[PDB]
Amino acid sequence: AVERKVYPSESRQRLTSYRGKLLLKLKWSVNNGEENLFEVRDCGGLPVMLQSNRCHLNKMSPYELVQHKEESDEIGGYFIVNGIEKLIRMLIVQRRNHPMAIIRPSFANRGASYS
Amino acid sequence: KLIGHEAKLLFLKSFQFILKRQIRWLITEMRFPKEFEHVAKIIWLKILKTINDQPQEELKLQLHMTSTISILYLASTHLSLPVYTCDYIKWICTAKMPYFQASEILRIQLPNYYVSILEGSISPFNGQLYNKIALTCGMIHFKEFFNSEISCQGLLLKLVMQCALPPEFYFYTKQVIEFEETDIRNLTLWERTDERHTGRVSNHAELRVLSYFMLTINWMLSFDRDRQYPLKWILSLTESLTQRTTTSESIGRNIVKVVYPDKPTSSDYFQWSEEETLEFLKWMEKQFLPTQTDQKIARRKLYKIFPLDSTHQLTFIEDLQERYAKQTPFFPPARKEAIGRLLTHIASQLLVDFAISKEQLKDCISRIKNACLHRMN
Amino acid sequence: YFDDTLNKTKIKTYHSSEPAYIEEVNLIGDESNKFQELQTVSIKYRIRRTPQIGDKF
Amino acid sequence: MFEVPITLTNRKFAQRRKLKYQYINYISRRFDRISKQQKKRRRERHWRSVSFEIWRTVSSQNKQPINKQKMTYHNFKKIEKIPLRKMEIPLLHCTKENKLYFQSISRGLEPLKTSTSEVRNYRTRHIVTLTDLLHLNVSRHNWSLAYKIFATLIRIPGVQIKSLWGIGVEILDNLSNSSSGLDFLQWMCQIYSSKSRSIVPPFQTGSRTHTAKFAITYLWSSLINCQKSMLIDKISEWVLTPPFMEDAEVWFIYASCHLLKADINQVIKHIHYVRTFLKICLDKGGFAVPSRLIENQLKSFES
Amino acid sequence: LKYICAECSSKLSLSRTDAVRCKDCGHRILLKARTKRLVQFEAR
Amino acid sequence: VQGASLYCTLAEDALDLHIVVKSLLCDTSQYIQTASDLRNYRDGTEIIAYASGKTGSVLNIAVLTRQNTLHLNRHNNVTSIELHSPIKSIKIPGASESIGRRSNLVGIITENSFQIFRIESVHSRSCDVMVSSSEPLYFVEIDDLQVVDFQFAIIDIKGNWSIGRIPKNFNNQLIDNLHGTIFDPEELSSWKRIEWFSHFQKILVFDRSKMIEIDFMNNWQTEVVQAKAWSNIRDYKRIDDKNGILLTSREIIIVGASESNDPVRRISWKHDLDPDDTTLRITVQKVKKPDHILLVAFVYSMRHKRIYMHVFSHRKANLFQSLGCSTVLEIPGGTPTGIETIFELVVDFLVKLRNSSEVYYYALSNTQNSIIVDHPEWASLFNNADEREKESIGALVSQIKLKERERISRVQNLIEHENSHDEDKYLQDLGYRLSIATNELLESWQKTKDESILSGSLSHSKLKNLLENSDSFASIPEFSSLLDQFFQYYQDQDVTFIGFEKLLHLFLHEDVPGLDIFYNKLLQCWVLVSPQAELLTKEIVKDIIWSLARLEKPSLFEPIQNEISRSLSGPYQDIISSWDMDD
Amino acid sequence: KMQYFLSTGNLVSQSGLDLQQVSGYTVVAEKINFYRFISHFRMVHRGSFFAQLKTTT
Ligand SMILES: [Mg+2]
Ligand SMILES: [Zn+2]
Repeated sequence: AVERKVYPSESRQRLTSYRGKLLLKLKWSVNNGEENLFEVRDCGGLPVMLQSNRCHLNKMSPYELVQHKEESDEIGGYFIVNGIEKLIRMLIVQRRNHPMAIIRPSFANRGASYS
Repeated sequence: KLIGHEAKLLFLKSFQFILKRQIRWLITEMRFPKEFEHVAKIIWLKILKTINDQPQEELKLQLHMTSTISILYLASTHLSLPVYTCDYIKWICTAKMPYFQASEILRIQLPNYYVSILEGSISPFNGQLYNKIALTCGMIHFKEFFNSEISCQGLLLKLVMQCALPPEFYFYTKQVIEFEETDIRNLTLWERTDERHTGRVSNHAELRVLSYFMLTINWMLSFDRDRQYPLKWILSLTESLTQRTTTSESIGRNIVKVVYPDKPTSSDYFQWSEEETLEFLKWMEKQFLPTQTDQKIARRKLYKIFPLDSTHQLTFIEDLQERYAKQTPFFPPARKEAIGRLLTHIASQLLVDFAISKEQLKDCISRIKNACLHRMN
Repeated sequence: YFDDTLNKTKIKTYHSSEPAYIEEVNLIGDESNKFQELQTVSIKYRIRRTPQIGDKF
Repeated sequence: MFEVPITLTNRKFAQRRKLKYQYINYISRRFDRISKQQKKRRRERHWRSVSFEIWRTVSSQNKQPINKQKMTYHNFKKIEKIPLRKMEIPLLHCTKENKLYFQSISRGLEPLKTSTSEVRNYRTRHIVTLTDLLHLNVSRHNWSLAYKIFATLIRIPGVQIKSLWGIGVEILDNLSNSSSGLDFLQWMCQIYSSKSRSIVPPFQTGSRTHTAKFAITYLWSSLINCQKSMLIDKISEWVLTPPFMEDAEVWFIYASCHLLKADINQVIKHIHYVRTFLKICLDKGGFAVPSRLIENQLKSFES
Repeated sequence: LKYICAECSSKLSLSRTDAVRCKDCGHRILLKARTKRLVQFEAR
Repeated sequence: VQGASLYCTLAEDALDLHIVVKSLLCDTSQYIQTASDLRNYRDGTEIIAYASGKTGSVLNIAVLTRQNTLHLNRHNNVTSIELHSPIKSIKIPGASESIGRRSNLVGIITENSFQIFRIESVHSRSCDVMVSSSEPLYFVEIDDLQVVDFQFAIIDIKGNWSIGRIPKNFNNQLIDNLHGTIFDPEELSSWKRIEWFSHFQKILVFDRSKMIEIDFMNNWQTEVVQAKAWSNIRDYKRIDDKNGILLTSREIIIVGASESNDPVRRISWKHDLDPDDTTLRITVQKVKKPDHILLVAFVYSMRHKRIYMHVFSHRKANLFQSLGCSTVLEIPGGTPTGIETIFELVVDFLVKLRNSSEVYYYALSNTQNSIIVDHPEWASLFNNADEREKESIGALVSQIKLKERERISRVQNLIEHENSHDEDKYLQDLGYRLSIATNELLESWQKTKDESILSGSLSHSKLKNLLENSDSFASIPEFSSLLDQFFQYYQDQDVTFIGFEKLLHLFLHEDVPGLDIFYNKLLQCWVLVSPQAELLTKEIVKDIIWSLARLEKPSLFEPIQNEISRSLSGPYQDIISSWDMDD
Repeated sequence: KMQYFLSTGNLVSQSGLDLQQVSGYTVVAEKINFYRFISHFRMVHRGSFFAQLKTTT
């Protein structure tokens, strides 16, 4: 019975997750192309980031946000999962593609030969 | 606990209460006139006064359900309303008009002698209804007190439309009617007894009407020396009559076929189709809520283990129209066959519809057929 | 609520030692197309805090 | 023209049963003399024994040789002459049709009309048609309709459940929705295994001694719901649960659960386990493979 | 009219075993609504 | 299931059923012990020859006549001209047995009767079947005999049996020396049954109470494991292969048969079938295939023409399984007196129905890749006899036919005048002419008003004795308006009121608001079908509206008078019981 | 499966992903007040691995 939009306030009130359908176009190729089958697969409800290009609040004016029960200046950037607002927190990993010179005790313990 | 030996008073109260209940359903759901009710208080009043002009503590009353239907038909017939017995049979066998119970499952606990006096004799189906209406017509007298002329001509209409006969047969049969009777039709067949053995299979007016109707078709069609009625159109008539189609009516006649005493009509339920069975179970869950009579909740969950659970089919005059058209191509001794099979199918419908016997009907139309040959020869 | 297996009417009671007032009562209906009757409810309590001894400022 | 799933409309059939078994008593009584009431019917019917997996019968051997004619015309009418008048007494109390039935069955003629064929009450005749359409549709693979028939039927207040195999194979072939054949069966056993005659042959039964069909069929069919697998310790957990010791078939079910779980010293314990239950299944009326075959699978395991 | 639809706001009431859903929307989430009744307070 | 997961849940197979192929073959409450018709193939000559499929059919006035004649087979299975014989007894089963192929393809044929037991031989050549009467024995016993089995003539008479032998060809007759009995005083039903088992020279004897094996060339007797607690033995027939046994109980098809050289019971599980009918019988047909050997079980009745079929299979590990049930129907009134058999299934047989001398060949296939009424009760009512009772009927028919002509020509001009000023004058002087007569009858209702004994004022509901005034108009809507303004006119109270529309509801079965729409709907229906459907439909809506045209007793205030006054003469507490408005 | 990750917050792969710990990757965006909320999004740490290490550096 044709689809209707879901806004995050609903997710908050139902205490479930704010999610969109994730579709994969599967290529099933027999004998290197001789005969290949395609099928688009429903791979579940993928939690969506609020105020992103896959959220329904995207591009809404303050007035429209208020009409949709959101904060007037709702920032977004988080996910709603089982009613809880969860943020994947930022990690301070190393530095890409740069050869660091390391002196580390641990390196000496891979063997008596190791410096 | 329960009353002793003067539960006549309670008996007549569950009975009278059940009657007014049925009247409520027929003014309400059948759009009867409010006058009917007064006609019913008068008739039920006359026979109430006659059973309370009777002494004995031995009850000797029979207020079976046939008495309910008996005073309803009696009153309707005084009032000249075009309702006939088959309307009642249909109404009650389809659980619309509440009938087949004492104070249906929901009342009062009475002496089991009277619950038996209610539940017993329940069936109308061998002419018990005609016999009980004539019996009541003796119990209090039809003649001076009421006007016991049947609504004849509407029965003719009902009958032609019930077949697919062209409207000439209304006047045909109306004429044979006038020929033997000159249109005088009574209600009593009473000389209180059981005993009867000649003259009196055929004096319930209706049954004679059906007899004239059958006869008319047979004579009329077998002596159209004009050849007005084709050797074929009798077949096409038989087939448009035979084609089982799903209207409120035929579905009803199936529902009556289920509780008719004799085979074949139950083999007739055999030859029904998935939609007939489906609408049947529908009518079962609707009108067999009018049923009768720890572990209990264990059976509410136990039964609740398995689920209890642009308008398609057409109306009456729609079906009637369409078979009237199915024969609309209107404009040698084996045509007697067509006459016979048509007569026998028509008979079948009458037997289930008017709750009588094969043998009953043919006794009547035999007797009154000789009653026409005798006043013709 | 009424419990069928008990043929009795039972009662979820309030558990905090701190008294409160009822704010919102939400009826959380179910999807999978209607037919289902009420099974889930959210009750929001309001608790007064006139600032007490031991509160930090 | 099919069996009806309703208790048979009553009076005349019961008083005919009276006349029948009462006259039966008088004739067989005088017969043993010459060889020298619901309750009368009750004692009367009483004193009498009441390459593929064929539950074989008891064949012919150890049965006694012969008899040579007992009953000439004169001798039979000797036995018959008196009990027929004793019958003349209560025949005077029964109904004329019933009396005629007594006369005809006692001549040896068999009545034209079935109990159904002469039955008469609205509700019961309607239930007869309902149940009939159930059985017909189930024969016709019309599991949808048949299901509607079954639900509408069990709704009615008169029907206790013989109809369960109807719903077992019904929901089985249905696959459609509702908590399925297994759920129904284990429901049957959970409700009707605790204290909590006419109608009853073996395919519906009471739990004093063997309730057979439905139990063994949910048992095997559930082990086949493990054929879906390769659940087992569940099935043999509730085959472990009941005490109804005259089975052994659940011993072979048990040992089959251990052979299926045996497909490292754990697998050893499962193989010693099945080795045990095959003999404690030689306990009772034997289910036997050559069983050196069972052991040969167990040595393919011992690999 | 004890309840309110959470989506369309239509005021509506229920009964014994009734469709726990809005009779307009078909949304299955309903807010309770509340009725003349005595609650007593001390103005402190 | 049993073998599929004894090996280590649906079926073996998908779902297949029943179809027909029909042909004619030849033409001729308490019931008893009988079944009388056979067809089987043997050849007498055995100078290296073949078998001939023969029929032993039965001819009836009293059932005196036994008839034997040949069948030539084909895809079209017919006969060639008839050969005959009579007996003075009423005749019961024709039986022609055939021992299975341990040995030979067998000789000639036997019958059981009202007194007698006879056995015939036969020779045949060039489309004739000459038989010879191997001699009767009327009885030693004054006892009727239930069943014959078969060279060994075995008889059963109600509760005692005899093994016997037949003479060789000619003209010495049949003797016995080994005998017995299975008498049981407390089984009243007369049928017993003898058919033997394994060809071992050991027999089976039956009554509706039990099944007894008798090893009869030693001394041996056994009652096999059930008895008579919950069901009757209903029939038994040896499913043709020597070591094979097919038994109908009530609600069980039983496949007995040896799986040991000594005689058997099989409790290799079985199927069940659902009645109280005493009249059930059975027969099997046996089809051969590579992977199995399957048997079709026909259980039939004397009550309903339906046939009830189940199928089994013999994968000779002595493996037996069952698939699922199926049932077919059969035609008008009556029921089988004989059913006899001979990736898809073809199974073919003959049936003879209760009281119908016809013998019909039938064939049944798996898929599809390729009333004449003499109902003597009504015909006696329709054909009535004498010639003056033919021309009598015709005379009446002509009377009414010319009458109908009078109706047509009569009303025609009345149809010519519609909405005319003439029909207006007529509807006026009609309406209020009738009003004058109605007032008169209301005055003579005032004089008799104080009757208070009844509440039906005499001979009321009418046009009130002016009858020509009805017909002459012919415009339904202006007539409905006449009646609406007549009801309007007599609104002066104490007068009947009745609303037609709510009653036409009963006529057309939908809401009929107007007296007119009534006429419309009828007119559509009949304009499809008759000339002058407008004339008739108008004449019949006029006739209906008149037949109902109310004018009953003085209204609601008048009945309550007699209501209470009859509620008076009745004694006091029936009067206390009389109760309006219950709940 | 992604929902499970967001819901329970642990790293499940046969790969580490080149990271020194298996949990603590997500956290609730506590809305205790706004100041705390915004802080979450500007927070950075090294990971539970370097937290149990007993140096100050
Ligand atoms: Mg026994
Ligand atoms: Zn809404």
